[PDB]
Amino acid sequence: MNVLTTSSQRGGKLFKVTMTLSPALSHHPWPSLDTYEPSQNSYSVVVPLDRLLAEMTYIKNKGGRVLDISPADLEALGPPDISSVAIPLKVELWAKADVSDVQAAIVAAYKQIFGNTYVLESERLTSAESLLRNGSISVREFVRLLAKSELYKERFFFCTSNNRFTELNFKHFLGRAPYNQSEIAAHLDRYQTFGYDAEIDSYIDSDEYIQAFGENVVPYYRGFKSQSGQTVESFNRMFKLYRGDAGSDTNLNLQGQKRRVDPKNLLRSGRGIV
Amino acid sequence: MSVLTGDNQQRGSKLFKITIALSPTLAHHPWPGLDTHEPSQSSYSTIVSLERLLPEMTRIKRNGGRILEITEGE
Amino acid sequence: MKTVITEVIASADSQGRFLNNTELQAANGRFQRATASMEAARALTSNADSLVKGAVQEVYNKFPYLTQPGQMGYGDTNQAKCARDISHYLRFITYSLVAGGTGPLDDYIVAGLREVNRTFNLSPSWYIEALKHIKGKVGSQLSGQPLTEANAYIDYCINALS
Amino acid sequence: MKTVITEVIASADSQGRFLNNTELQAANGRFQRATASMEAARALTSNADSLVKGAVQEVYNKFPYLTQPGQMGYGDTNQAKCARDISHYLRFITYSLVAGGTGPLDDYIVAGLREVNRTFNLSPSWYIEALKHIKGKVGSQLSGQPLTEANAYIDYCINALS
Amino acid sequence: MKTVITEVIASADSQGRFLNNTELQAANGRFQRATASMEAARALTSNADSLVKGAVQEVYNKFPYLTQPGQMGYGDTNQAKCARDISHYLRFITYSLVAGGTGPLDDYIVAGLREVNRTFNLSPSWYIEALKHIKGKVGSQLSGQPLTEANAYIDYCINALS
Amino acid sequence: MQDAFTKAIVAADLRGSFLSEQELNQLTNLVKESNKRLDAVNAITGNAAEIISDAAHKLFAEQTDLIRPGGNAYPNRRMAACLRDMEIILRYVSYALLAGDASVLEDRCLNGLKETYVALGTPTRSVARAVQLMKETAIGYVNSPSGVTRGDCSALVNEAATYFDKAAASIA
Amino acid sequence: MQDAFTKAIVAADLRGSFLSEQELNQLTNLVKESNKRLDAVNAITGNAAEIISDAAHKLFAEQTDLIRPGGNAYPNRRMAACLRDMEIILRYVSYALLAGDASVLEDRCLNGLKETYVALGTPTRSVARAVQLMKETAIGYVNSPSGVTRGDCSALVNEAATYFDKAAASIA
Amino acid sequence: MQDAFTKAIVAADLRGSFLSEQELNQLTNLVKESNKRLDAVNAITGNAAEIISDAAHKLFAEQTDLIRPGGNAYPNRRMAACLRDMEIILRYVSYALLAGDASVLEDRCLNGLKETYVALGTPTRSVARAVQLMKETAIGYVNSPSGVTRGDCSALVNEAATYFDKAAASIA
Amino acid sequence: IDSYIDSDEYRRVFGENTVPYFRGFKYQVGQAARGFDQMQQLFAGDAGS
Amino acid sequence: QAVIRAAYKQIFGNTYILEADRVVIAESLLRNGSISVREFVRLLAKSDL
Ligand SMILES: CCC1=C(C)/C(=C/C2=NC(=C\c3[nH]c(/C=C4\NC(=O)[C@H](C)[C@H]4CC)c(C)c3CCC(=O)O)/C(CCC(=O)O)=C2C)NC1=O
Ligand SMILES: CCC1=C(C)/C(=C/C2=NC(=C\c3[nH]c(/C=C4\NC(=O)[C@H](C)[C@H]4CC)c(C)c3CCC(=O)O)/C(CCC(=O)O)=C2C)NC1=O
Ligand SMILES: CCC1=C(C)/C(=C/C2=NC(=C\c3[nH]c(/C=C4\NC(=O)[C@H](C)[C@H]4CC)c(C)c3CCC(=O)O)/C(CCC(=O)O)=C2C)NC1=O
Ligand SMILES: CCC1=C(C)/C(=C/C2=NC(=C\c3[nH]c(/C=C4\NC(=O)[C@H](C)[C@H]4CC)c(C)c3CCC(=O)O)/C(CCC(=O)O)=C2C)NC1=O
Ligand SMILES: CCC1=C(C)/C(=C/C2=NC(=C\c3[nH]c(/C=C4\NC(=O)[C@H](C)[C@H]4CC)c(C)c3CCC(=O)O)/C(CCC(=O)O)=C2C)NC1=O
Ligand SMILES: CCC1=C(C)/C(=C/C2=NC(=C\c3[nH]c(/C=C4\NC(=O)[C@H](C)[C@H]4CC)c(C)c3CCC(=O)O)/C(CCC(=O)O)=C2C)NC1=O
Ligand SMILES: CCC1=C(C)/C(=C/C2=NC(=C\c3[nH]c(/C=C4\NC(=O)[C@H](C)[C@H]4CC)c(C)c3CCC(=O)O)/C(CCC(=O)O)=C2C)NC1=O
Ligand SMILES: CCC1=C(C)/C(=C/C2=NC(=C\c3[nH]c(/C=C4\NC(=O)[C@H](C)[C@H]4CC)c(C)c3CCC(=O)O)/C(CCC(=O)O)=C2C)NC1=O
Ligand SMILES: CCC1=C(C)/C(=C/C2=NC(=C\c3[nH]c(/C=C4\NC(=O)[C@H](C)[C@H]4CC)c(C)c3CCC(=O)O)/C(CCC(=O)O)=C2C)NC1=O
Ligand SMILES: CCC1=C(C)/C(=C/C2=NC(=C\c3[nH]c(/C=C4\NC(=O)[C@H](C)[C@H]4CC)c(C)c3CCC(=O)O)/C(CCC(=O)O)=C2C)NC1=O
Ligand SMILES: CCC1=C(C)/C(=C/C2=NC(=C\c3[nH]c(/C=C4\NC(=O)[C@H](C)[C@H]4CC)c(C)c3CCC(=O)O)/C(CCC(=O)O)=C2C)NC1=O
Ligand SMILES: CCC1=C(C)/C(=C/C2=NC(=C\c3[nH]c(/C=C4\NC(=O)[C@H](C)[C@H]4CC)c(C)c3CCC(=O)O)/C(CCC(=O)O)=C2C)NC1=O
Ligand SMILES: CCC1=C(C)/C(=C/C2=NC(=C\c3[nH]c(/C=C4\NC(=O)[C@H](C)[C@H]4CC)c(C)c3CCC(=O)O)/C(CCC(=O)O)=C2C)NC1=O
Repeated sequence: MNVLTTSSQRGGKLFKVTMTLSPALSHHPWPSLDTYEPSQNSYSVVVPLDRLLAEMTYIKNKGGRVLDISPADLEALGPPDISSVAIPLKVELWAKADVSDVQAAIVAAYKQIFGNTYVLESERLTSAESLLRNGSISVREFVRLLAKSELYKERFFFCTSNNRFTELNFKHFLGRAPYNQSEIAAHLDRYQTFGYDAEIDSYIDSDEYIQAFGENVVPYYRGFKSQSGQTVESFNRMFKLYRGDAGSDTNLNLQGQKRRVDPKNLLRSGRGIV
Repeated sequence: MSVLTGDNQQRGSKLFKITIALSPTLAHHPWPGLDTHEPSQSSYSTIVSLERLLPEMTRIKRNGGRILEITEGE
Repeated sequence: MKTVITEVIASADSQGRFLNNTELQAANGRFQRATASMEAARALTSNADSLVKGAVQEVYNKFPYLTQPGQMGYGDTNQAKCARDISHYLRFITYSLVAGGTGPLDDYIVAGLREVNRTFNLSPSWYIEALKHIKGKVGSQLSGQPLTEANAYIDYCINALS
Repeated sequence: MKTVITEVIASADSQGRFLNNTELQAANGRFQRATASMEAARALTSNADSLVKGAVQEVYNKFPYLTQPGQMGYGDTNQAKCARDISHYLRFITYSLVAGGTGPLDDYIVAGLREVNRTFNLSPSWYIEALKHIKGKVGSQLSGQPLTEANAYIDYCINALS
Repeated sequence: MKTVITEVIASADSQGRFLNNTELQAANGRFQRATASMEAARALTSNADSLVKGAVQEVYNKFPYLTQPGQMGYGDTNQAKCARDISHYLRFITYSLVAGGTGPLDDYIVAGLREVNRTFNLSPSWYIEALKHIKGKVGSQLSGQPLTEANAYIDYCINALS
Repeated sequence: MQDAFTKAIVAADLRGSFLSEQELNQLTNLVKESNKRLDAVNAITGNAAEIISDAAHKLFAEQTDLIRPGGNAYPNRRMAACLRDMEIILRYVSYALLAGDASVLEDRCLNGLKETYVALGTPTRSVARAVQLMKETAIGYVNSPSGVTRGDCSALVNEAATYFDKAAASIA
Repeated sequence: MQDAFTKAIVAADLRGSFLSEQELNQLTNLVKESNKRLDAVNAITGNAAEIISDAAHKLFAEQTDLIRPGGNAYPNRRMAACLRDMEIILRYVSYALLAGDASVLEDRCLNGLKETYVALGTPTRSVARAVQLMKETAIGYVNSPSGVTRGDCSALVNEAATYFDKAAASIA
Repeated sequence: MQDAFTKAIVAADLRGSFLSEQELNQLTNLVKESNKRLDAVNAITGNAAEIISDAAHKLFAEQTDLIRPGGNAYPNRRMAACLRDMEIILRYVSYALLAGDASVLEDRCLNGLKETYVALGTPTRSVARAVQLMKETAIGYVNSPSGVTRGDCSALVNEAATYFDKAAASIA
Repeated sequence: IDSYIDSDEYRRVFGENTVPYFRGFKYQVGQAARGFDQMQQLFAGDAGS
Repeated sequence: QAVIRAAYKQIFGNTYILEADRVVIAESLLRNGSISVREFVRLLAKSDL
């Protein structure tokens, strides 16, 4: 039932389903009380298209809750290829820029900071780019400017929860997944009492940020490689965070901007207080 | 020119132009060799808002570069 | 979608803050302004048919050559897709009027405009001239603050195309 | 300094954009609202003297112990600096009323408030109680939208202190 | 300025690395290909002007309304600035030929092209048609790898304008 | 983000149509009641702290387990997080109330929230209750304020309730 | 950032005073003329592209050296930068005009600008002239628009001019 | 990233061996046909815009639903996204064609792409078709260009097709 | 065939993890009286197949 | 093995299922764990044997 092979038999579109079952579907044949196996708390099964409506109806009745439906063939092509991003290409802006040296930087900051969503030409931050070109600001300075912009506020903040925002923030600004439940919490409390702007500053003035990017380096991916003071399970979070080269942050998804890192998963790396 | 243009998108209130002798506080080249920064970044003029003035200075000194000047931005 | 209401809410949210007197004053502007906006909207709505045919023709009268064979104002399909496109613009103008902001125009016509027009060999000049004409005729369907509103949004499209 | 006008301009600038109908609608709110705001401002302005003495006393009546020997409501200098401080609050309330936003309050009283109060052993409770009292009396100096405005800003200070 | 030489050096520098056999092999390509490039360059150099007058006229012959009064192919100054502009393009094509890359085109004509053309009401179609014509005639001035080079860069400009 | 007008516009566009005279007048009515709406949003803003505080006092009065060791509003750090969440939800409910549409609430607050709490071990039923108490008090304030012109705000009180009820349902 | 009210407030505060009846009525008058002000800002927004374009055509008509090789508006990259700066300055002038105060213009645009241009080799006198041309055309539009109620806008036309003149003076 | 040589090398290394005389001459042949390969890549680069444009015109000629409201290439924003994706895929196909290996196409473009589109609601069958049209026109250009020496490019036309066909298969 | 497996009676008793077994010889709630003798014809004894 | 040996006897009516005819894929899925006993059955019932 778990992770599948194949798609169809006569022909179908197999969908794999996931639920949470009562002892009504599955119980042991024991002398007392009806219980399902504790590890099949959420169970998944792959069903071809016709049997599918009948299965969902049954599951819902006897008590289960469907958690997901997704085609099997989507889910057979693995996990993302990460070769492009295991070790990236760094882009850095020099002291006397060359006229297109600076062109390189802007295109990359865009891609990285905005998480590969398209920024259309009406959309670009032109006045701010003027500034970088003249040297009035530096690459880190410019990077902070994009984050406080409406375009950044609008595709990533306004329409999703704070859990999601912060998780995106780590990906964009720091290039790495969020290590702890404390990190999520520490941030949510800051936004709540100092506002959005103070909270944005907190990733860009951090010691972690400063070491790796310094000030003239565009933030680049770095979570597919071992880092310091990183729990070990933050390397699996990175797969959940980045879905491949053609994937992007996208707020235009049918289901909306949502999570990607399970809250349960974060707790595995440690729980304390505050 | 780092001759600040406008308010340099800092918004806020007053603008202070602060110059520091930064070491590799910032700007270590991504290169394999020894955490240097370009030679012409010995003094780093930078314009910050009054609200962000104190935090920045604290992390400049904390990372070792020393402030060399300070003037109100205008 | 940019409206006075969404803008003030966005600005509050991003500072983690309840709406305050600054933001509610702003909203009152949008609500006080609705009457003029919505009068413009109703007039543009019922005249749509003729506003569109008027502007379509004016594109051919100002660019005579478009209607010769081998050209992009020739044959049923080009001339059909043109009427449609001006109709899209008037539609979003009415939406922007009703919505209290440029959002509908920004999201459905401005975002991507040039890339599309450039791939399809569509000159902005036509569209500006369609809109200049629509602006001429809307001078006598409306007046006062409804006209100012209609104008605001027509001009907004013309600047988007220059 | 946060006003409806500065907010919409900030939002335009940051997108490299001329002010559009969304932003001008917003501004109209602030201008339409000025009459009620400024009536509240004039009433709070001329009653300032007594509003301040009323609230100062109420801090001592609600915290009786403050007025003995060895306490922070004792001696000319404490009681003087108190009147002054409430006067600062009423002053910025009138400014926020006149300005069309919380800016004056945010920049001159809210930014830094807790750090200062904590270093100087000033309890917010006093200040909340000063403001609760000022709110009680302003119930009969104003009514309608001027009262709502006065309230908006008094309450804004009370939330800043909680 | 993008050439094979600058590209390999840029790639070495950015990895903090001496030039190695990969990078020197690359450079040999650029040097081996100089003869064909520079033959194209000399032929395009000596047979030059008439290409501009030919293309300028063709813009008016294809867009007749152009050479009529009130239009942008009328009067000495428009027609003068046109010849000049095509001459700029051919000039940068020769530079790109001689330089071993698109750099001169990227830095002096492509960067900013659309913004400029849009502010000044210059249609890319003219320029594409100027270049399509130049491409037709360069078919009989060159052949083999010099023609391929000339073509590479003419086509590069046409794609920059679409 | 949507407001009540923007919602109309999206549905119209999906038909390929200018707004129906039906939809036009529904929106004319929203403009008609907008002063009342502003007072209703103002009622919440002007008493935000007390609404949260009073909800809180009462939540822990009922559920004294949350403030024992082992409980999800113990020690100070957790209580501050719980007080903060009460504020966040009250905030997005007020935004929805200015907007005439729940979307900002659903998209930037409620989406994923239940699964967050379950991951954290935060008892969702207690959070739902804290939201029910905020509703009671918030509406209290919407209905009985300082020198507002007398009239009928029940339509708006209902709509505010559905935003509180959305949040509760979404979380429990 | 300041607007005309905020400016009043800052000066009052430096006295330790509630606003003078003097200052109150100066601000009452600004509210009195605010519809005209909105039309004036709208005049600029509604013709921004043409104002820049027309200023531009005329700047290069006068100074044909800028568009020769060696000139600061040559090649396309530099012309686009020059067109962009014309827009930036027109933009901050319109902001000042909505605000009734020059500060946003001086603080975000004019501060350091001259020294930038000198560092770049950009001829400041030509930039000053481009600003003078934008002024002529912008005011043209403020004075002769689409079906605005007839009245006297000279006070506002002056004030707009001083913002254009500030920029010119600051840059030349 | 792999090219056709790099691929050989990886397979050799997995044997622990110097390249087989078999593999050596396969690669000698790739060098033999490399001028043709350069012309083939050049054919695509030199007509990229038209290849995308012509594919596009034809895609929407066939599928007039995409350009209706409700359709995935409506309004301008979505059409621009669709036009861009056409360019992105044509770009990675040209890279594969210079390389003599599909890997850059599969790793940087095709990996995850189908699941992206399904998440977005983008009709994959329409995207597959747009890719089939790009193939027709691209190969058209590879086969009939400006004064290239006459010879047989069918081997390269096939290989280009398989890259177009990989993309189509991967997406549909 | 689907109907037997996918039915209330089969599912209620054999769950998703038990394997089917003879229950004809014991009273099952709801069976008709003749279930018992009828089952004997069907069953031939352990060798019987 | 218990489930698999058992299932066959129970569902094939105790007819000798010889080594040459096991349904090779029914069981594979059951071991790799994708399917239940209940869908293991539904896959034997529609088999040729
Ligand atoms: C593999 C062997 C195996 C284990 C270990 C097992 C655990 C298990 N415990 C369950 C429920 C349960 N378990 C408990 C246990 C407790 N409640 C408390 O408050 C106490 C802290 C604790 C007793 C010490 C309760 C109350 C439920 C029912 C939960 C509910 O339905 O609300 C269920 C859900 C199915 C059912 O209710 O029968 C499973 C699968 N199932 C298994 O097959
Ligand atoms: C705060 C708002 C703001 C302003 C005002 C601003 C001005 C500004 N203008 C610049 C360049 C420029 N500005 C111009 C302008 C002109 N050239 C001429 O010949 C004319 C006289 C004039 C047009 C009227 C040109 C040509 C450059 C490019 C100079 C170069 O790179 O060689 C630069 C360098 C960075 C860049 O090229 O993007 C800045 C910072 N930047 C800003 O962020
Ligand atoms: C999008 C807006 C937004 C919401 C709604 C939000 C909820 C949220 N609540 C959290 C924690 C929390 N939430 C609570 C809330 C409660 N505890 C109780 O017992 C009560 C039932 C309830 C208060 C009524 C507590 C105690 C925690 C801390 C859990 C822990 O760390 O152990 C966290 C983890 C991060 C952190 O602790 O800062 C998130 C993301 N975050 C957001 O950004
Ligand atoms: C753009 C390319 C580039 C250059 C050229 C460069 C030079 C450079 N040399 C430096 C230090 C240094 N350079 C030397 C070099 C010498 N000491 C001697 O006695 C000899 C005379 C000489 C060797 C021949 C030493 C000893 C230091 C360290 C000084 C110190 O920290 O005390 C530093 C300070 C940052 C650091 O220590 O990493 C820079 C930026 N940095 C660059 O990024
Ligand atoms: C490295 C450790 C460190 C120090 C020492 C530091 C000092 C410092 N004090 C500042 C401001 C300040 N400092 C004071 C201090 C005083 N005002 C008075 O009248 C008194 C005489 C005096 C208190 C005894 C005031 C009032 C300001 C704000 C000035 C303003 O914004 O107008 C600022 C500007 C940034 C900000 O306001 O946060 C810095 C950087 N910053 C640091 O990071
Ligand atoms: C939601 C907002 C929206 C807009 C504004 C829009 C414009 C638009 N116009 C198009 C085509 C077109 N547009 C025209 C326009 C004209 N032809 C003439 O006779 C006149 C000269 C002119 C009208 C003034 C023509 C002829 C085409 C067909 C282009 C082609 O496919 O060759 C297309 C290509 C898809 C298609 O063929 O329909 C788009 C996307 N699409 C949108 O979704
Ligand atoms: C270094 C590379 C470079 C290029 C390519 C360039 C193009 C360019 N063409 C311009 C104008 C122009 N371009 C033309 C073009 C034409 N008129 C016709 O008769 C034909 C239709 C067409 C030729 C095909 C016209 C008429 C103008 C005058 C536009 C105006 O000012 O109204 C201008 C405005 C400044 C000026 O008036 O000279 C630029 C910058 N400038 C550069 O620096
Ligand atoms: C600063 C932002 C802003 C606010 C807050 C605002 C409020 C406002 N509320 C009003 C009316 C009112 N407001 C209410 C509200 C209520 N009636 C009740 O009995 C309930 C307790 C309460 C329910 C919410 C009623 C009944 C009216 C009179 C009817 C109406 O005008 O719709 C009016 C019309 C003038 C008047 O009759 O007083 C204004 C201007 N205007 C603004 O620009
Ligand atoms: C959407 C933002 C917004 C705008 C733009 C706005 C404009 C606006 N302009 C007005 C008046 C006016 N506007 C002008 C403006 C002018 N008179 C001239 O002759 C000059 C050409 C021009 C100089 C700027 C004049 C003279 C009046 C009438 C007098 C007055 O009401 O002050 C009025 C009062 C109603 C009327 O008399 O028409 C409004 C509402 N209101 C708004 O809410
Ligand atoms: C690695 C290289 C790469 C690829 C291939 C890529 C695909 C890609 N296409 C996207 C959207 C899109 N793609 C299309 C494409 C189409 N619409 C149609 O109806 C047609 C069938 C088709 C054009 C042929 C559309 C319309 C969207 C926008 C969907 C939306 O936001 O609603 C998005 C979401 C982000 C965004 O909108 O910018 C990604 C990541 N992104 C990448 O980085
Ligand atoms: C700047 C990068 C670069 C390119 C593009 C390049 C092309 C190039 N193509 C060549 C040959 C050729 N190219 C083709 C190509 C074709 N024949 C056809 O009929 C088809 C339409 C087309 C299929 C792709 C053929 C048939 C030859 C002659 C045979 C050969 O040399 O392999 C030659 C050998 C000289 C010659 O015979 O002309 C060169 C140098 N060299 C380079 O350095
Ligand atoms: C359709 C409803 C229904 C009925 C009526 C029913 C009767 C029934 N009674 C049975 C056994 C039995 N019935 C009895 C009953 C008795 N023993 C005595 O001495 C008394 C005279 C009498 C009680 C009054 C006993 C002792 C057995 C077990 C016989 C054995 O296994 O040795 C069995 C064999 C299966 C089993 O043991 O569960 C059936 C099917 N089953 C059904 O499904
Ligand atoms: C409970 C344990 C058990 C036994 C004992 C058993 C016997 C048994 N033997 C069978 C067949 C058979 N048995 C034989 C045996 C023989 N043929 C000869 O000529 C010899 C005399 C003899 C071997 C010594 C043959 C040939 C068949 C197949 C008959 C046929 O299909 O034509 C069958 C029919 C099902 C099948 O073919 O698998 C059963 C049930 N089944 C069981 O489950």
